This record gives sequence, C-alpha cells and structure tokens, in this order.
Amino acid sequence: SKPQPIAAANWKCNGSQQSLSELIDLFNSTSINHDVQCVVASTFVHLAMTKERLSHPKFVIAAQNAIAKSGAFTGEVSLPILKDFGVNWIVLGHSERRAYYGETNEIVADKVAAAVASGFMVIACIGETLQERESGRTAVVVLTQIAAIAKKLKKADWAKVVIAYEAVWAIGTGKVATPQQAQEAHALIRSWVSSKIGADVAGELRILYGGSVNGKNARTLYQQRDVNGFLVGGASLKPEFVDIIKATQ
Amino acid sequence: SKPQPIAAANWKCNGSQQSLSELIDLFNSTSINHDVQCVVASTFVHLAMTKERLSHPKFVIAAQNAIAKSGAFTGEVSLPILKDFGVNWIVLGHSERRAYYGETNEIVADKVAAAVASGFMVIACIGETLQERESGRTAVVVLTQIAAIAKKLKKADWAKVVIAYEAVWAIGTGKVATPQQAQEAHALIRSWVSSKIGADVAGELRILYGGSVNGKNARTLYQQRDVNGFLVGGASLKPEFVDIIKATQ
Repeated sequence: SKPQPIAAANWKCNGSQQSLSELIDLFNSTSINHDVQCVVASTFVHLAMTKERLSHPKFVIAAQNAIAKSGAFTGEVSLPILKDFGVNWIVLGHSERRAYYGETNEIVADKVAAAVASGFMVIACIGETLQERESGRTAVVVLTQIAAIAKKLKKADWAKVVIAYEAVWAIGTGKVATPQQAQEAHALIRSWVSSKIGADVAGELRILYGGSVNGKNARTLYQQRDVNGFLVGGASLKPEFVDIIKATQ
Repeated sequence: SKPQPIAAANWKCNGSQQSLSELIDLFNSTSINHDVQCVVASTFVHLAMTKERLSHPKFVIAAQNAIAKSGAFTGEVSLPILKDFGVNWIVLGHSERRAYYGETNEIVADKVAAAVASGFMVIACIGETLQERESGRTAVVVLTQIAAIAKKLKKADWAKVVIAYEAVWAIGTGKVATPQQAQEAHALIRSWVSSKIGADVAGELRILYGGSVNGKNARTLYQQRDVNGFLVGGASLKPEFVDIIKATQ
C-alpha cells in the first residue's frame, strides 16, 4: 500500500511579502482530512515570514537549496544556518540547479548526504531533459542520477529521503507527462531502489512527480501505482495548490 | 578630500540568529563621530532579523548576491524580491562567487548593471588570485574585471557603485596586503576609471580594500590616499569590527 503522500510547493524565485502572505492565508484555511505531508519551499528571504504565518499543522517549511557547511561562501546558505532557523525540510538537486548552477550528479549526492547527516528530510530531485527523453536515454539518465545519490548514503538514511522525479521537458513548456510516462519512470526508480537498497526501503520511499502538475491533472497522475505526490512549481503559487493536495486522498 | 568612506561587514555564510543578533546589539550601541557608511551584508535567511533589529543611523543592510529577475530559478533570490523586502545595498562579484559559483567577468557585469537599474547601491568586487599575482598579471586581470563592469554602465550610474578590490590571496589567510600593495592596486583602478569614465567620477568613487582587514591593521591601510574603506570578512563577525569603523579617518 502507498506511504504517506507529499504535496510540495516549490515557489522557486518568486513572491512578494504581500502576495505570499495572501497565499499562506488560503493554505491555512484548507481542510485536509487525510494523512498528507504538505511542504512549502520559499526563497531564503521569505523563510522568516513563511514560518511565522504558515500555521496549518499539516504544512512544513523547506528551503530550496543549501551548501553543506558554514564558512567563506559569499551569497550561499548552509545547512547549519537552516537548522538554527528551524527549517527541517529541503529540496536538493532541482533540475534548474543542475542546469544553471553547476550541480552535477555527484555534487547533488554530496549535498543530499550532508542534509541527511544534519537531520533534514530531503526531497532529492532527478529527471531527464527533452533531448534525453527523445533519444531513448530516460532510463540511463535517471538511474545514473539516483545511483550517485545512493552511493553516498547508507540503507537507514533512506527514511529521510524523498525522490522527486521531474519530467524536465514539461517545466514551463505546455507539456505534461502522461500518467503512463510518470508511472513508468516512478516504477523504474522504485525497482532500482528495491534491488540496490532493499524491498523494505523501496516500499516506504515516496516518489513525487514534477512537471506541470495542476489542480485539473493531479488526481489522474496520483492514482498511478507508484506516484506518492507532487513537486509543484507554478501551480503552487496559486489557490489550486489546495486541489493538488486534495488529489492525494 | 576623500569621498565618504565605507565599512562593509560581509558575514559570508556564517552565524546563528543569536550570534548575529548579539553583533547587531553591539553595532546599535556604538558611538561614531565621523561620516562613514556602515554596511551589514548577512545571509538571505538573516535579513529579516537584521532589518528588524539594526537601528544605528550610520548602518544599512545588504545582500551578498542576487540574480536579476524572479522566475524559475530554484534556490536563488532576485533583485525584485530584495527590493520588495526593503534591501537597497548588495555585494556582487565577490571572489568566492567568481571562483566557486560560475561568475565570469561578464556575469558579474550583468548582475551589477541589473542592480543599478533596479535602484540599488552596489559593492562590485574585483581582484586577482595568488597565481595571477605571482605571474605578474595583477594589472591585466583587475583592469579587465572593472572594464567588463563599466561596459554595462553609464556615467551617471557610478554614483550608485562602489568598487571593492580584494587581494584574493589575502582572503581568510590572515596575512593582509601591505599599505603599499593596497595603495598601488587602488591607484591603478582609479587611474582606469579616470581615463575611461572621467576624472570627476574617479575622484568620487569609493575603492574599498578586502583581505584580512582587522582592528589592528585597518587604520594604517586607511591612511593610503586611494583607500576609501574596507570589505571585511572574518573580523566582521567579531567585536573588533567597531574598531575597523573607527579606523576610517
């Protein structure tokens, strides 16, 4: 049977204090009558306000990135700073950081391992580009990405890990994975984990889909066997994020 | 006469809420009897606290980095978000970001121009490494860095710019540039601005020194004709930062 689902709002590099305050008020009023972990990943600047204003007990706050250690890293935020700030969830390896900000499979893996060692719950992101998908390389790309993560973890660490599978080619392009595409990617991931890490870990692992999830398409994705919730970008800045939450019943 | 000096604290990726709040308490209680712009550049997470707590009229808050626009840039903070948050100073092109985080001369220049267009005061950092210095390439490296920044600015924009010359081989290593080394680098930078931009702009520009500035060495550096204050890393996390402020006369 499925583990507790997750509905993760990745606000990306967006928001004003007023627009996010208004959105948080809507989140606080949503009536959620099943077990689902909701996650709001704000920019670093907005963590203070989001922590203060977000009070719905089924929601937690997350960061969108970090580096492993404090020190002479002008502009970056470290895991200990986030831990001191009361943030215990983090998104790492997002496709935009892999593309834009130098995060290779190994750099992602090392960030993930450092965040687990610090005590975080980690949404570790993987996923293939349009060119990878079109040329038949989805499986080798996704498996290589997760193998790098696994290399740096031990079996018991997986209790603190969530995988987000991103159809990278669906982000911002007017495309979306079909339920069969999402299912086949999640099933591949899960089977690899079962065989490399253990059947017990694989059954408990949450694997989330990202790439144009919205209030209308969420239920049809969620009802697939190996989908445990969503990594939501654009729709998480909108009232219909609550419909995405409701789709994980 | 020299232009108004600047004492800039670059906390880098350091601090707890409590340890930084205690530094702010010290700054708030400090008596300063000359004109000096003090700047506190904290991590993004700590901006809310510093905005609420810092009250000294000679101090402003700053960010340590940004990207130009909001959007699908997971993990980053943009200029519009900082502007909405009430942050009007920013450090850009710091040596650590040039080294670790992909910031070429051109990326630094484009960030600086975007910040100036968005209304910010900008501390734009340049400086050569140990290998560049040992190779005799200090002049070509530093002049090429500032030339890239200047290509994206207009004459009027220099009123919003401050240059920080970092002796990169002196960052964190506890061995400061001698007075003569700093003065010669600063005089070279100014001569460029004078020739390329104008004698007026050159004479008003603040050129700050960074690299192991501390309470004990700051006054002697400040006596040099082309030094207009300091970009302070390690000592800005310590009580002696106040002595570095007092040294800017």
